[PDB]
Amino acid sequence: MKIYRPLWEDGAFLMPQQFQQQAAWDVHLADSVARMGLAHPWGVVAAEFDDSLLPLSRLNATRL
Amino acid sequence: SQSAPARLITRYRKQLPYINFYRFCQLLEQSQPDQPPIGSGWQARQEAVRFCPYPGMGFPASEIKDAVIPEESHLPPIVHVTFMGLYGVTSPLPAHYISDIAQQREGHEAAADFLDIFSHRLITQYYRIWRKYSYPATFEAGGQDKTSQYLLGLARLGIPGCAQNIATPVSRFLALLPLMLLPGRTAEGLTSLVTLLAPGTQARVWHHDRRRIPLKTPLTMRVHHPVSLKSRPVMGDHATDVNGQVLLQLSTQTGSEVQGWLPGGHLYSDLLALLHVYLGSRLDVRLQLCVERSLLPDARLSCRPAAGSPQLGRTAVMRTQAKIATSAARVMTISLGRYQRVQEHYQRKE
Repeated sequence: MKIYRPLWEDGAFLMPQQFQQQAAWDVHLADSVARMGLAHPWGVVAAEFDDSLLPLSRLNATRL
Repeated sequence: SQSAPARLITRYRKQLPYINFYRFCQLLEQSQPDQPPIGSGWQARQEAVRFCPYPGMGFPASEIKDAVIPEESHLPPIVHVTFMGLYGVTSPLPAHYISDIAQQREGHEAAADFLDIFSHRLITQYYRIWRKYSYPATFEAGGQDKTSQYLLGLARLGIPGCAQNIATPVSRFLALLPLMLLPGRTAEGLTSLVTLLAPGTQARVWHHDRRRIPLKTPLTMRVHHPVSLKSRPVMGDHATDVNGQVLLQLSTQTGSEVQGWLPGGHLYSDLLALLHVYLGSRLDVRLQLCVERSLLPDARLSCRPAAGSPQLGRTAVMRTQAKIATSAARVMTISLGRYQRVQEHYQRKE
């Protein structure tokens, strides 16, 4: 994609299109830190379910 | 015009026994001012004017009282009051002319139409001196930057031709002209410029202030072996120049004018009144304001978020009553640059 940086010049007003751009940039900074130790894309830290609704067939989670 | 008696004498036939002639001719040009029968166009084209039936009365100023206007003869003035109005008349008619009117008799009733051709074209301009051509006091002229008594009475400030680059024409002559006649002055005129434009607002000036940067392009604190200097230039890396950047505060108490000083309202009034009229390239002016808390919303789209540089007026969900604060900044009234370039030629060897 195209990910942009804002510039906080004085006399440059306010747009909510700005804050979305900056906040979706340190997320990209988190990968370049992390991609010095990775082969292949990521997975599951934890996942827990509630199996009581299995005879009434339904499936729902507790912690994810 | 047909509308000239159809407005005046058909409707307002209630003060004509005691009307002034000075008042009467004024209301004619105020009856149809949109493209009027201009009184200055008398010099070739009195045909097709349909002016008022003053002439032939022989009356002095403010003594026209009779009121008869025809409609069939396609020109309303055909008036001759007999035995009255001999204004400047000394001797009777010549010999050959009486032999053509025959004989100063009832035929003279159809002779004063030609005979008073001279007095018609003179009592136009007789009036025009008293009301437009040498009197008007810049009050009976009453123009909108056309009437010549303005332009004669405003070139003593030095604004012919300099209406360029201004969104308004020269309108603030009414109070600034006494102040704009003293040379090189002053600071106290900026108080008048604010109290004129929006009452309820006061002004204070601080003459010097701590200005900052201009960053000097050689750092110059290299300590030099071949050649250096001392006497004045001693500093660190950024300089400070006080000398010319005055601070101005405003103080309002009516909330309808609070939303006038934020950019869009009355800020375009000061920003053009300074830069080309009263100061020009003398100085630079800093603006500031102090109100109670604000009336300011937030992050909505394209253009009106910013209350200058700061933001507030959105968070107090706690307490009922007032706290005083400074408001914001506004920009300087400056105009500068460098253009780009280097040069190629020189002056003269004398």
